[PDB]
Amino acid sequence: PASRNIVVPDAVHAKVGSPDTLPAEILQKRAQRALLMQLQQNVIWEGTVISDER
Amino acid sequence: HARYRPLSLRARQTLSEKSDDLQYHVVTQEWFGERVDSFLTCHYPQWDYETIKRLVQQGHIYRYRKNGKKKFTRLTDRLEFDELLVVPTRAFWEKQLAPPSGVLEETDGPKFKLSATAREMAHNMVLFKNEHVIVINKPHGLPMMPTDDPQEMSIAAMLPAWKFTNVAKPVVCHNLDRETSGCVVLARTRNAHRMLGRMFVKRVVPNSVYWSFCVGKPTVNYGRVRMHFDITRGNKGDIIVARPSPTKTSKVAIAEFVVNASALEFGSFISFYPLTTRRHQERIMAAHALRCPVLGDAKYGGDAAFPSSLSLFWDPENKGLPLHLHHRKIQLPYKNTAGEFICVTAPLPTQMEKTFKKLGWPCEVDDPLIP
Repeated sequence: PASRNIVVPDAVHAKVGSPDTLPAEILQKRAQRALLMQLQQNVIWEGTVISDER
Repeated sequence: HARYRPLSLRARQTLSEKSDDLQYHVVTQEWFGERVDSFLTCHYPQWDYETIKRLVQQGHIYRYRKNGKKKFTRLTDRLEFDELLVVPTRAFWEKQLAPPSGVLEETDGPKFKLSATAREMAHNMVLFKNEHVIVINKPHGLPMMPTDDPQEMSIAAMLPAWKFTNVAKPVVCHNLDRETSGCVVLARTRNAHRMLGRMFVKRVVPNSVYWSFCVGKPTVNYGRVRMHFDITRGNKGDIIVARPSPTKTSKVAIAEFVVNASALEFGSFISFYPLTTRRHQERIMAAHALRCPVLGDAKYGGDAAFPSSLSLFWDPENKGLPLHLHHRKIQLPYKNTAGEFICVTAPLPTQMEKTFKKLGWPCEVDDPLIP
């Protein structure tokens, strides 16, 4: 039993760029960057071009 | 400016005596009885009385009575006949290592335009205001000082927005993290800022509270947390080593935590009363000392601050969850008509309000631990 070897296929392993693989700090930082940019668009800030819609 | 080294008292005295950039005003018959402050005001119109008092009281300006020693005088002391008054010069302040008082220098900077929408946002943000201080509800995502990216919004940038009927804009007395919301204090005047700066240094009596929603429940309801931080520079970020025992280069971080109400071993509502100021003391103490990370803290409780327990309320996969930490009930020295000190509170942010409502706990409640 123990002597028997097991080969894990690469399919089960999560993708390198997946949010699960990425640490939570990076995801939170990107979300907060998006929120700050949204706030800057909502309230007219200097150097902010309104290139979006809605 | 640069080229100013830290000087001991003996070093400062030695530099002052060695420097040749001194002006000696003789006290003649006409200026015999005139007071020191009036004499300096008449002889230095460009300087301000603040600079005059700072120099006189810190010893940069003195008088020589032919006595073989330099007398250090008060602003209210009268002059004498045939005595010199020694005052430094721009050369004395610039071309040597002795730094000047932070007023006499003529440094200046440009301004920056603000939009009407930004001004209205600032006005709505303001919570409390008097002739001396303002307390504003700094939001969650907004930063305090300029970020590593120059093109970003900041409380420092918006400061001119709440320059109500004053020539000079207020000055932030203390700073908050980019993820934490709640009360932040601005001094209207420079004297008010100097007087109020003594509040935010390390203290033994708490004067403000932090309401936090922490994943998990600490083993004890109320207690004290003490951790020594050894913040050091790293590749891009900064490393924060926390230890229980002191160290030569370490700085202490002390808080009093009270578990106001804990749902179960899964989540808890805590109030932190800090006795010291450090980079991320509340978050670090909640994550490590209490082993209960804040519900939105991914910098320390990564993948643990976002629990599957509250999947019904918050999506565990939404890493953008705002930090469930909120500065509240800042106590100010100024009193009110009733004789009690002013405790400015800030309404809970949207996420914390939602969590409290879903758990059934009330949101608007007075914290008696901060009178």
